[PDB]
Amino acid sequence: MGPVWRKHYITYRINNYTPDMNREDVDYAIRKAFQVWSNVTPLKFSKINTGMADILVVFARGAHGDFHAFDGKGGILAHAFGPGSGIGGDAHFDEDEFWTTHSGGTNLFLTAVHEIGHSLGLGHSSDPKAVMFPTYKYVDINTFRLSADDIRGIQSLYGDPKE
Ligand SMILES: O=C(O)C[C@@H](O)CCc1ccc2c(c1)Cc1ccccc1-2
Ligand SMILES: [Ca+2]
Ligand SMILES: [Zn+2]
Ligand SMILES: [Zn+2]
Repeated sequence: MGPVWRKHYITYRINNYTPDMNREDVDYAIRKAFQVWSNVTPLKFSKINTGMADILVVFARGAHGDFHAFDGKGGILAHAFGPGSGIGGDAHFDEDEFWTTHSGGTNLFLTAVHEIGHSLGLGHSSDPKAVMFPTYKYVDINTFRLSADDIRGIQSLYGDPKE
């Protein structure tokens, strides 16, 4: 067993914004990415704009204070820390990527779903169909669905939604 959030009500806050997409689009990509996970577990996600959140969403480039320096455009697109206190649960996106609403470059929604998986406690999958597969790949955001491995992985940690 590994660390999990010990409550079902989880807050997130967007620390700062990429200049690559307007605010509405960043907010929606992130909201929609939490929604993918909340759809298959008992978890509830809420955005806050003040106070300390459980999960901080940050856009940063190169070294940014966590011993895990980003590496410019390409390579690592983002990273996240599992459930814990302090930096635990936070999701960092490499500001050097070009973030898009679709496939124009690095899709934020898809990348966020993968990172939130990490913030919830999931590690990598060996199933090429899984969002937790280590390698980024675009899929139409209207056609996107967690794979069966993602769902069983997340439910083993938090159970399924209630009656
Ligand atoms: O957190 C990490 O492991 C580092 C990161 O560069 C991997 C980002 C990533 C990894 C995998 C995927 C995506 C993004 C988007 C996607 C859509 C559909 C299926 C898989 C993936
Ligand atoms: Ca990078
Ligand atoms: Zn970081
Ligand atoms: Zn990953």
